[PDB]
Amino acid sequence: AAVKTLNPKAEVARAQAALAVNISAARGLQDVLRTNLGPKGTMKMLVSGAGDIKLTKDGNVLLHEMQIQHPTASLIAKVATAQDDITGDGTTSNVLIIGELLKQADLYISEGLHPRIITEGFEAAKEKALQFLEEVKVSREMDRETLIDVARTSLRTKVHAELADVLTEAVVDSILAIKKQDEPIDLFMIEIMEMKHKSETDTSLIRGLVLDHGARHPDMKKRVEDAYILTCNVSLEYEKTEVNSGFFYKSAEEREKLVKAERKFIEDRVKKIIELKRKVCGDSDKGFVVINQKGIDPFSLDALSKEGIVALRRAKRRNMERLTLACGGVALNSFDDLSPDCLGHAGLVYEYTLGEEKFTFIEKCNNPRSVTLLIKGPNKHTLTQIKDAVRDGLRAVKNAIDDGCVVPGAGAVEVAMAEALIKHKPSVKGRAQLGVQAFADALLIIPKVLAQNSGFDLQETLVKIQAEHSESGQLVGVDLNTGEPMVAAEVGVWDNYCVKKQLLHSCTVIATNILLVDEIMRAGMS
Amino acid sequence: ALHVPKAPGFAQMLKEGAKHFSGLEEAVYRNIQACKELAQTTRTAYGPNGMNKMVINHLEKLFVTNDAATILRELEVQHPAAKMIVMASHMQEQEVGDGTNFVLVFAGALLELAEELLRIGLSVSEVIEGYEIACRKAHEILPNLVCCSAKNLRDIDEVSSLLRTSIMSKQYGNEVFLAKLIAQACVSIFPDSGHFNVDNIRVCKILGSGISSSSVLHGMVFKKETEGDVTSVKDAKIAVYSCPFDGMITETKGTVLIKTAEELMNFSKGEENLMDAQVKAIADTGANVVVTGGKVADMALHYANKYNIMLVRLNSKWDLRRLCKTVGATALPRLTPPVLEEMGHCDSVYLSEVGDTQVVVFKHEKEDGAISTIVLRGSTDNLMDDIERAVDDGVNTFKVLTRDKRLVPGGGATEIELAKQITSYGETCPGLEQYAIKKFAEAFEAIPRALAENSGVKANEVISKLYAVHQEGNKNVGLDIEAEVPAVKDMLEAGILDTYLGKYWAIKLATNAAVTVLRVDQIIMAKPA
Amino acid sequence: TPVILLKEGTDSSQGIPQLVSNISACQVIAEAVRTTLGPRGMDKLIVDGRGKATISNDGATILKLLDVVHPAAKTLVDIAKSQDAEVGDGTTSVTLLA
Amino acid sequence: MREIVHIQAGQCGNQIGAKFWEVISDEHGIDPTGTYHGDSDLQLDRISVYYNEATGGKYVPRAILVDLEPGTMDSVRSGPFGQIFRPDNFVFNWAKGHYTEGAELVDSVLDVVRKEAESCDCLQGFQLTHSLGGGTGSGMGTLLISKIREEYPDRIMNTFSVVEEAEEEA
Ligand SMILES: Nc1ncnc2c1ncn2[C@@H]1O[C@H](COP(=O)(O)OP(=O)(O)O)[C@@H](O)[C@H]1O
Ligand SMILES: Nc1ncnc2c1ncn2[C@@H]1O[C@H](COP(=O)(O)OP(=O)(O)O)[C@@H](O)[C@H]1O
Ligand SMILES: [Mg+2]
Ligand SMILES: [Mg+2]
Ligand SMILES: [Mg+2]
Repeated sequence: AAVKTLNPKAEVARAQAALAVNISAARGLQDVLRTNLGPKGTMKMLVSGAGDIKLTKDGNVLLHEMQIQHPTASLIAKVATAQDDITGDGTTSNVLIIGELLKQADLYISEGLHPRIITEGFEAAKEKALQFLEEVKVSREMDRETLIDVARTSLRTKVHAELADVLTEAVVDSILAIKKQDEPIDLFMIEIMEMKHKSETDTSLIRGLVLDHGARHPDMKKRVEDAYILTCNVSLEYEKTEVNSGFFYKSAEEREKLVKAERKFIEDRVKKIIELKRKVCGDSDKGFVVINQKGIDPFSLDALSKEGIVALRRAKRRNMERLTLACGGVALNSFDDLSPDCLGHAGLVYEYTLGEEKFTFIEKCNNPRSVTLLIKGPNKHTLTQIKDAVRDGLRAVKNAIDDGCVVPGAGAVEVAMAEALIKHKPSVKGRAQLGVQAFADALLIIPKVLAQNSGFDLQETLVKIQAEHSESGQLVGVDLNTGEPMVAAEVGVWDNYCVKKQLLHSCTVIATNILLVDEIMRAGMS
Repeated sequence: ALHVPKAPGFAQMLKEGAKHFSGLEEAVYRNIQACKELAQTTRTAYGPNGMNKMVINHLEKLFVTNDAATILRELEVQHPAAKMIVMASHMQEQEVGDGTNFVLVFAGALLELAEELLRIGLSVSEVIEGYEIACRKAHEILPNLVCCSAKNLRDIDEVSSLLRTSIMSKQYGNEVFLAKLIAQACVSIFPDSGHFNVDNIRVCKILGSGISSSSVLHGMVFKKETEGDVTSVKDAKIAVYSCPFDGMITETKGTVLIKTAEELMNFSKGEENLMDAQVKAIADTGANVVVTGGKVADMALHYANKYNIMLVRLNSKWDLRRLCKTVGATALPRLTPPVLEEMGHCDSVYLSEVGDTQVVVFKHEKEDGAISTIVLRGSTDNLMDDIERAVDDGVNTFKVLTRDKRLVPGGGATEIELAKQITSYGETCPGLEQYAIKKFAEAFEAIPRALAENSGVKANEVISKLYAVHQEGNKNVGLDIEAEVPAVKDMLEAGILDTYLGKYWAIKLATNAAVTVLRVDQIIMAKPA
Repeated sequence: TPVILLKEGTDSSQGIPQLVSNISACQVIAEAVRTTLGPRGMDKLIVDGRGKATISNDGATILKLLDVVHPAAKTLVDIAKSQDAEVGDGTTSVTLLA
Repeated sequence: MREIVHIQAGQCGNQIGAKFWEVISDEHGIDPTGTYHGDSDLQLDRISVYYNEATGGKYVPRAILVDLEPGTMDSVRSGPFGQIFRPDNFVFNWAKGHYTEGAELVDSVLDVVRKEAESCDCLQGFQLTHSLGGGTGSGMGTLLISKIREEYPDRIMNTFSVVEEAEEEA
């Protein structure tokens, strides 16, 4: 080879070897990932080098935690990561369709064809499939029942039915509760918290906020029944001047005077807070809660506790916006313009203790625009799995709201596109008909895999499914408990339109780019 | 010869040192073996007749105990399935505090029984659904067996009789004495409100005489020494400070600057006079003893000795809070004479010696107080640690009794009744889940079987007699330990009871762990680092 | 066999043999201070790593100077220390009795 | 008082920090299991500047451990004095997409340091120990100093960085 004569330590794979390597890697990935698809898929256990345990079924986690050092695997993993971070679902189908496309392409390439013909066929088939998908979709009003169906369909594929029924209502309620009829949905306004006890069927939604820290002074009250809330990020610790400074005294009395005088700056702010509290909560009937993003000295803590104030220090930055949205106050960086209009209201504040950890609950807000999902369970891996499922469900519901349309599922759409493309292909001129046929056969992988996982015969089941949808123009999918054809829309199986669109685009682009590689070379520095 | 090169695909793309197991033969049947072996490891430490076990950890520290949680914590496990079982046991210990061996026995039995169903043909899903149905039925059945609920949690004899069993399961012979001690200690600090904090019972160990010389004290003891000349006070008014017992200085860097000689000659005299004034101002309020959390100065100690003030320095940042709770004082972050509300009151404060140990004692006559302490005397640190663990289990049992008042019979009666009723229910269910339900029912005999084996009798005769006597309608009959011939005894009359909540949580967690282990299909391990 | 339960290097021993072994080790521990009892008892000389010598007739001191690492044997050292701390005399008799 | 918290980054940085914590522990009365044997009060005067005392008398260091490898932290844990660190004070492929790599790692580090600074009363600074010329010290350390400064732009940040014929008239 030319490269070897210049760099004897280089590695190279030429025309046919490169294609063989790429096809082999893609098939190897899909052979492992094909067992995740559908609600009937099995669970994989992953153990790291540190000894941790992770039970999972999601495609992205499996891809990024399975031990592999292949370049094609790296490319496919990057594509799956982009899919995940944009849409939130469809990671496994990406790999399945890419692998099937490469296999079907190699099937015809092995008989002397050139990859460019299959590439043109792929492009034409993609255009036709997008045109068909644009018309197959169903536009609805996106009411609570439709959202419940979509969320249940998206969540049933990760956990069992008993927990999925619990999670669906919480996810839908949170999404609806943080929604206004404009200004597209902004996450980070739903907080995910996990507490390790009280088995997962106790996972709930709180119309308020939960903070993972509590009061630090022993004498502070543990429960407030009607609370004014102050939110701030001003510092109540001792502060040193920016320029270098030092005290020069002459006697012990002067030292005492200086010691007393070095605290007035913070004592002034504490006095301002105390005066506002006494102005607002005249009698001992209400309560006062302070949340600060910065530290609080023990002297300030004692001064506040002497008047019945519940103070929390060093909260996180996003809680500054969350508390404002929920309670309805103003986050302020100075006490120069303090007034009751800067306060918020909360109907209940209390505290819980879990051994070495402490939690604070703010509850009974009037009209909260921010809520919290409280995850519970007896295992760290259980909590992680539930967190991933909740992410999936929230993303699915948000995408369903953002789009005006939803699509029938369970392979009906794949069957319909295959049928349409088969009839379209005679119109094409040349040998691109082979590429169109390969694209259709690749699209027919999802119902096959679903039937295989459910435990039926792939060929017979697909033949029955295609036997229907041709004598009746209905959209027909696979029933996973009987193997018979069914109608997805009537049963209640739904899928996202944006997910399918993105999946088609990404799979076609990656397959086309992979098929055109001429050689693989490693000739740089080691 | 020739070689089998590799399989194309994942087998070639796998990293070096990684492991990939798949299928029933390579994953499930090995996980069941690991869990069964782990259960067999600790099976022999169950019941009153359980034998102690000696474990040395990686730091050459010696443990002697028969507590399942401690044994599992000190062992180091490399197998993930046993790791999940261990976490289930630890969660049970955190939630209740007793029943950490029942979980292991139940999970091992459930898995070893599901193995033969998988062998004869049933799939994993049908086993899982049967187990879940059986668990729900067991939780429904359980309340009807409740008998002899707790009546008064402020009666010493009733509390001792309720707490006897959970201590007798670890210290066979000393259970009466330990129950009396723990009952006194727990009843002392139980408020009017139901709130009972476990942390309010302190344990102090002094090397010396035998266990029978242990005692309970209404107050606090510290293994410290008095810093001053005064050693005893007969009616103590206590001041508590968090700052060091010294003249304070600026937070910013300071410097004494002098331009004449009079200032140089007067500085130290002024400082000494100021310190004397502060100390006398503190002493004028009537304080006898000053407790500080930080450094003391020589001049401050000199003046405190001059004015007859007892000075004690304790330093944990938590012992100070506990002492404040005990006496009724509030820690002061600045050195100022206290106000009456900030002033604590204790009857006796003194320094004593027990078995080559100098201690400082704050003692009350009040039978309630705020906290109490248990002083243990033993001839070996390991023995004292074991007695400490028994005391902890007794305290946890008292707290659980505070949470819920219901009791159920023990020594196998509840398990036999549950097994019989679950078998009767599973007889009438048509389908392929009846086998799983019957196996779940059969798994309950492992507890009486283990008790009989540890006792040293024939388990088959014990189980047959239990079934025969339960067929006549006697729901409170269980294994007899004292007899040398396998026999049965009425548990309600003998007072062998145990809490309802513990059984509930144990069954729930064991079933969840078993089904979670059964749900795994294939395993991917990275190389250890 | 493919994946083992505990870490490699773990040692376990159960049943009558290990109990008999513990009984045997306690005999050696008692033999260490046997001849230091009574008005006609001798004393022992112990040399440590640094060459410093200790001549003693006290049972607790001798047992402390011995570097015992047997888990069953350590109990006889513990009881001797307890007796010394509690009453201050009788450190050999308790070990011999045990 | 005057609490200081510590950050360890990289393999060599983690090793250096482990050595420093070991030696300071032997200097104080702290032992590997987290209890106290020291006989001099001067070993306990300023123990709170470096340690948090848990309920029960145990002490834990005020340290944070970070590396982009599942083997360095495990090696530290396996090595002596590695069990005294709190189990949740650990942060753990190299380059995914996301348009920015390490954004979740830096957020996890910020959350952990916030939780650690919550416990202390009047903290004053951060001691950062990392490689300087290394890739983790320049690129993968995606201006972590800048992120810390933005989070707390009032406290000190002390870093231990590894080191002619024409000469006529005018
Ligand atoms: N109850 C159901 N019956 C038939 N098909 C289903 C059902 N629930 C989900 N599916 C199908 O499973 C497919 C894959 O979903 P899933 O297995 O969660 O992985 P991903 O969503 O990442 O592709 C979806 O296309 C959906 O149509
Ligand atoms: N006197 C007794 N006679 C018969 N069984 C007893 C007696 N005391 C306790 N038990 C039984 O011992 C069983 C287990 O207790 P134990 O050995 O302490 O382990 P754990 O309580 O952690 O499961 C309980 O189910 C109880 O029924
Ligand atoms: Mg999905
Ligand atoms: Mg018990
Ligand atoms: Mg003598």
